[PDB]
This record gives sequence, structure tokens and C-alpha cells, in this order.
Amino acid sequence: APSRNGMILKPHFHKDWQRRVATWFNQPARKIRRRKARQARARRIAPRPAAGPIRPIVRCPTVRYHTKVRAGRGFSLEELRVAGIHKKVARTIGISVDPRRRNKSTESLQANVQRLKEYRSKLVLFPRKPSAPKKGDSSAEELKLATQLTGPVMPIRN
Amino acid sequence: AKIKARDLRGKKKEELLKQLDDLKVELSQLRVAKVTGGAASKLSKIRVVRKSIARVLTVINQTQKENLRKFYKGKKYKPLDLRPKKTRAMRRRLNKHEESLKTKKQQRKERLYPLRKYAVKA
Amino acid sequence: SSHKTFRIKRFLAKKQKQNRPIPQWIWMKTGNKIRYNSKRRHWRRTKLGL
Amino acid sequence: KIRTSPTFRRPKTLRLRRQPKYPRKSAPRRNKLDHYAIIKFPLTTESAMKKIEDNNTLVFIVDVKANKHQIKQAVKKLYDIDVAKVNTLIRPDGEKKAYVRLAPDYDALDVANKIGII
Amino acid sequence: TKGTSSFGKRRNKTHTLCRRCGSKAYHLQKSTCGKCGYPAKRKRKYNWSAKAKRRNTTGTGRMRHLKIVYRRFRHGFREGTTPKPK
Amino acid sequence: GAYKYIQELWRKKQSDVMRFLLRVRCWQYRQLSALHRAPRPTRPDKARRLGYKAKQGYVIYRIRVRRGGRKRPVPKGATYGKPVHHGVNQLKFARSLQSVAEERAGRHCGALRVLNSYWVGEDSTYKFFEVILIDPFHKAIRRNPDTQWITKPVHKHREMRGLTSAGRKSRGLGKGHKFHHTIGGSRRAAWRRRNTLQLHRYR
RNA sequence: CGCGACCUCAGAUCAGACGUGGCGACCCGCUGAAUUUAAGCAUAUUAGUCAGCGGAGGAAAAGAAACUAACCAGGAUUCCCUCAGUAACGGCGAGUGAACAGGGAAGAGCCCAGCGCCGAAUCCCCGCCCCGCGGCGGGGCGCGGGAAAUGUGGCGUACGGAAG
Repeated sequence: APSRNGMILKPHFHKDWQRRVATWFNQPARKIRRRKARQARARRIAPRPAAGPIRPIVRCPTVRYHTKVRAGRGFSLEELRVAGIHKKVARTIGISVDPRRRNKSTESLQANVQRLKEYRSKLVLFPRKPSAPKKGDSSAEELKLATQLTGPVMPIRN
Repeated sequence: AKIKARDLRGKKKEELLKQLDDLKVELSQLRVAKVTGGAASKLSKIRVVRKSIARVLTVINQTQKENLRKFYKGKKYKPLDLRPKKTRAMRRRLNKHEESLKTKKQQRKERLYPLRKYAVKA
Repeated sequence: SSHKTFRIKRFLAKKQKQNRPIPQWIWMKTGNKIRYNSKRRHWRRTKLGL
Repeated sequence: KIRTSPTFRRPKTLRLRRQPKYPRKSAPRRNKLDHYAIIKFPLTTESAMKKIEDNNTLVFIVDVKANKHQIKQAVKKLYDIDVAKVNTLIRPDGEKKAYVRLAPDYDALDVANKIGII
Repeated sequence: TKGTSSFGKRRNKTHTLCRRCGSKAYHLQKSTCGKCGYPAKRKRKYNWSAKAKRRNTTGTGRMRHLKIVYRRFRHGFREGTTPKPK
Repeated sequence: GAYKYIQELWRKKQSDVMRFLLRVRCWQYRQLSALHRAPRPTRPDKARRLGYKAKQGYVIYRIRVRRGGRKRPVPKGATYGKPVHHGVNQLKFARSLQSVAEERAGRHCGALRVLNSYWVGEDSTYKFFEVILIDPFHKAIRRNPDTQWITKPVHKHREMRGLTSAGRKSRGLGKGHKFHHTIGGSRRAAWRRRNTLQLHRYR
């Protein structure tokens, strides 16, 4: 029975809600688990970026967010073709591909091509056979300055 | 007497049966002494004779199996006792070579496009 | 009854061998908890199941 | 050739016998009820020692699985003696008791010295 | 006569010893165990009795195989090899 | 190509040709037992699509499912509850009769594993489905890298858990505005998360 | 009438293998109440909940759009923060109640069938020997058997693809 002047409210506690209570004492141990599983990942991919592959410049949809720029899923196939990148050689040298991304616009298309000219110029590539150099691989000294990049590779600022 | 396994494992097949039944008789001369109720020293002995029959029958059962898996080793089928008793679910898994079987097409995708050792410049 | 099955006669046979007291030397041990056999069952007191 | 009966009964097809490519178990499981493992101990009871001196028998305690035939070899093999008959009863304790009546060419009270009961 | 006098006529049993679970609940007319259901391949167990479950689960008996699985697990179920002799 | 000619020939089931073939086979299939091994697929073409290769180790059963809706199994039609739950006659089983067919074939042959199934005829009393089964232990499947996925113990009784085609069509999953109630793994997983107090440590 | 192929079926203690049962905290498919709440009660609510049934696994399931959207567009699934006690449902009463976008954890992509080409180019099993394997595997060896044109293997799958 309601007392006086006071808010009308409908508490969602009419089910057997106590059985399905998720308590967050996992949280401080989870952040230790997620961190050790993130360092030991980065220590495996020893000169590669720790965040992993480059993501494209991508506009947010639906008019609330459409002035902002994200990291998308991966580069469109009309962004890889114009960059001279093969769609299946892309994944292997650390370039994100999705076959889904359309291109309704030229500036958002051209934004992600200049994005990839940066990457391939920034790309240090180690020979598969180390003690015999191959052509497309970068110079001896560029393998010797080679360090990981902690953080998202070419980070996206609006 | 102190009977060991080290000296039984380098003996002939027929002698261990005679060494067994010589203890079977010796054990059956003490199970009488237990019921008659005489000589307390002939009751502490009875555990020495029981555990030593367990030695003689073991060295028999041991070397009668290391002979089987010496003859049956170079055979495609071998008896279920001589097969590896790893867990039931572990036996149902694929072979070491059956997991090494990739497709002819996945030996082309992984051929042309090997996962490259690369870095970037900060 | 007198008319028994072999399985029931082996059941009773265990229950008789379990209805003897503790040996007098058992509570002279170091870890001495046992005073007497608490599981002793009598044919008027408790009727064995069945 | 015509169907002599109006019922089609299944024709007697050929069957082959088991030719194993490997034996299922590596060896035959050994005879665990030995002549030593079948007779546990002779009773040295006053009623038993009476039965040995009065009725030309021996009283053994036998493994519960034993036949009257297995005992008739068990007492023959281990004591170099012959048996007239065997009378087995399972005690309230749950163990078998063989009244091994010896044939009169041997002496029961004299062979009680051999087994070592008095 | 429904009470004390009627207890006198109790001389013929219904349940004998069941032979999967030793539990004296094998009904002789029905020929099924009230505790495990013997002729059924599947163990009779229900979730309205979480106390009757823990009386007869893996933590009850020996685990005469299931304990030497736990002991042999910690060395990756190794088979055949012996420790290097003296 | 021969298969495309059989493909559209099975889309004219109303035809004079297929009003005879589906009618004389639907006769034939009633006289054989409720659940028996077919020596081959009745449709080679349809089984092609559903992953049946005609090599050694692939098994096709031809099982029948008694037709119609599921009525509430209650004594003398009395449901001891509120006027809502009185219903017994006009109730419908959640899974399709095709998925019911697969989990009778799959139940019978526990050694085998249900790949998929397809329709081969209906009566007023019986729908007939060919259920495709694969040996997880025959070395033609077991040594093929593209069919060795079925042999893993994860795919034990796909028919029962509803991981076969007809098995999945009653779960009500898929993507978009229509399939919100099965976001997450399933209907039960959606219900679970949505009905959890995420009582954080702090608040 | 006979011998032969084949189709469709039997039978075997035939040669090899495989399923059953348990555990069941978590997980998947069904089935499925009433207490209770509405100050009565029948729809609702409790609740697709307890109980019943089947099925797994080390996680399961889901999963690479027959998607979201309406923007200057995003781009598998899963989970977390939020949207939000919001849109909406409801004797519109009691009560129920998502999703997108966004911010993160992780991030991985793919294979057939169909359509076509390559002398079925494919595959299982037995016998023989050889290094050799307590995950029966690699090589030779036989006008040895079988599977298979009622379609096996390669190329190839929507991002297009093949051939010259």
C-alpha cells in the first residue's frame, strides 16, 4: 500500500530472480586472466603489432553518430584493388579484409587507400627463409629496428 | 628365508612353478598350525609366505606378458590386454597421422599465402 | 525360515561375523577413539531388515 | 519341382565358424581354485577329531565354490589318499565343511599325523 | 481390528534384496526395484530428491576404477614405459 | 547436366508423371516396416545437396512418421489447471515431423551420426523421410579431411540436440529483427542473460 | 527346365569395428504445471519457471548476413557497459519488456552440392616383405577382391568463377 506523495515504480523481482544472480567477484581475477592471455599472445607474435591488423576509417551510421569515425571490421575489396593489395595476401601481412563493405562514396573510399599506402610503407617484412634474403622483404637494418606497436596500429582520431 | 624378485626374473620357466608349489605346501603347513593353536612363531611366518606367493605369481604373470607383446608387437591386430588402455573417449579420437591429413586445397591456400613474420614502425 | 535361498544364507552369515565385540587390545592403540562396538545388533532389539 | 507346402519357410543358409584374427584376451585366465586354494584348513574340533577316529573320515574347511568331485581330487592330490564319499555342508559362518570319508585301505587317525592335527 | 490385531497377519514379504543396488526394494510381484528399477537399463533417479541422489552417486562407493583414473590423469594417462631401473 | 533435369522434375510434384510416382511409392513404403535401411537414396539429386556422397560408409534409412498434431497425453482429457491449459486436441509439437523422423533413425543407429534428411512422399497417415547417416569410424570418412568433423564427440546425436537442418528450424534462430528471442546461443540462453541481476561488486 | 548378370531382400558364434550405462554444476533439444500476484477470479502473472524426457562437451550452443539500417551508412558469432525499465505488450489492470546505434573483451575465416572440364584421374579391405608405430602409419607388391557413371577425386562457391 503506497504511503503518500512518492514515485510510482514496478520492481522487476516477481520471478525466481535469486537463483540467477550474477555476482562480480570473478571481475578482479578475470582482468588478471584477460591480461596474462593478452601478454602471452603478444610474446608469441614477437615483432607483430599486439592489437594485430590495421582497421579502416569508417563513418558511424544512423544520424546520432554520423559525424564520428570508428575502426571498422576490415578494408573493402574496392579499397584493396585500388591500393594494389591482393585480398588473400592482405590477411597474411596484417591487413583486415571483409567481403561485405560496400562503397557508396569516393572520399570515404579514397580515405582508406591513402590509409594503406602508409601501412605498406610502414610494413617491416621478415624473410620466411631468414639466412637467404628474398625480394619483397624489407632491408636488414629495418628488421633490426623492428619493435612491436602497443596500441591500435595507425590509431583513428576524429 | 628372504625371497626377492630380482633373482626370480632371471630364472627358468618350470622352476618358478616348483618354487610356487613348495610355498603352497609351506603355507598349508601353517594354516593347520593356526587352527591347532600351537607355535606363535608359525603365525607371524604365514604373512611372509602369503606375500612371497604374490611375488612368484607376479614374476610369472609379468614375464608371460613381456613375451606376448614381444611376439604380437609386429602385428596389425593384437589382443585387447596388449592394446593401450588410455580412456574410452581418448581411444575414439583420430590417429596421429589422420590429424596430419589436410585437404589438397588447404595444401594450396597455405602454400601460396604463408602467415608472414611482419612488424610496423611506430 | 528353515527353507532358505543360498544368497540370503550368505547375507545372514556376514551379519553373524559382524555381531562380535571389539578385541581388548584395540583401545590400547595410540589413536584410541573406540570404547565398545556401537553397531552390535540383537535378534529381539533390531530385526536385521528382510 | 513345385512348393509341396503352402508356407514359405526360410531356407537353411550356410554359416561359417569363428576364425579369430587375434584372441580377445591375450592368455587363458589361470585356474584360481587350485587344490591348495580349494581346501583352506582341517577342523581340529573335538566333534571333528571324534568324526576322524569314530567314522574313518577327515573334516576340512573348503572354498564355497567347490563341488564334491573337486574335493575328491583335492584330498587325493595333496594327501596321497583315496575317498569313499564327500558330504559338504555350508556352516552358518558362510564357509563349506567337507566330511571326506576315506576308503578303508588307508587309516584316518594315522593320516591325521601326516596333515599334523591332534 | 484395523490396528494391533491386523499386524499379526504380516508374514509374507513384497520387497526382497535388489541386485544392482543391494537395496531391499525389489518388488517380487512387479519384479522391479522401487530404488533403482532393475529390469530398466537406466538407473531410477529424480530431481525432486537431491538427498536420495547424494546417497547413491560417485562419492558414495569405492570408485575402484574412477580413483585410479584421477591418479593416472596427473601423468597424462601414460601406458607401457617403466621408470629407469638401477 | 543430369542433376538439374531431376531438380526441376521434383518441383512439378503436381504433374501427371509425379502424381503417379509419389502415389505408387507411397503405396510401396506403407507395406515395408516403420524404420528400415534403404539400399540407396530414392533421390540421388536431393541427397547431393545435403552432403551425401555415394562412397562406402554413408547410410540412408527410410523411416515413416505418423501424420498430424501432438495431443496432450492426459487421462480422460482432464488437465488439472486453469482454463488456459485445458487444451489437448488442437495442440502442435514444437519440432517438425522431419526432425522427429531423424531422431528415430539416429536413436536406433547410435553407432552412426545423422548428417541430414529429405522428403520422399506423404499420405493422410504417414510422411516418409530418407534420413542420411554417416559412419564416424569407417576409414573412407575417418581419413577424409572434409568429413572427419562428424567423427569428433561434439557431434554425438545432432538429431537429438537439433543441429541437423530440420532440427534447427524449430529453435527459431537466424539473424535480424525476426530472431531477437534467440540472440546469444539459443531461446534459453537469451532468456538466461535477460533474467540475470548483474549485481556488480561496487554499484 | 537350366546356368549368368543385376535389383531388392534373408541368414550367420562370418572378418573387423562401433552404440548402450553413469556423472549431470554449467550446456542443447523437447515437454511443462500449480502455489503465488491481481487485496476475489477466469486472460494475464508466477513462467517457457519447478518436476518429467532425450543428448553432449571441456566448455556447449551460436557463427561468417535471404543482417542492420535510411546515415556522410555500417558488416559473422559470443560476452560486458549502455540503450532501458526505454519502444512495445496488458481485465492498457496487476505486471511484462526487447532491439539497433554506440563504447569495449576477443577477433578468423571458410567448405560442398549445383554449373562445367580432366581415359574414376578417386576410395576402403585383404595377402607378401620392409624400417617400424602402448594415437596401425609411410613405402614397395601382385590382369588380388570391393566401392563407384543412381557420380569418387582435383579445379571451383556468390567476395564471383572456369577456359583460351
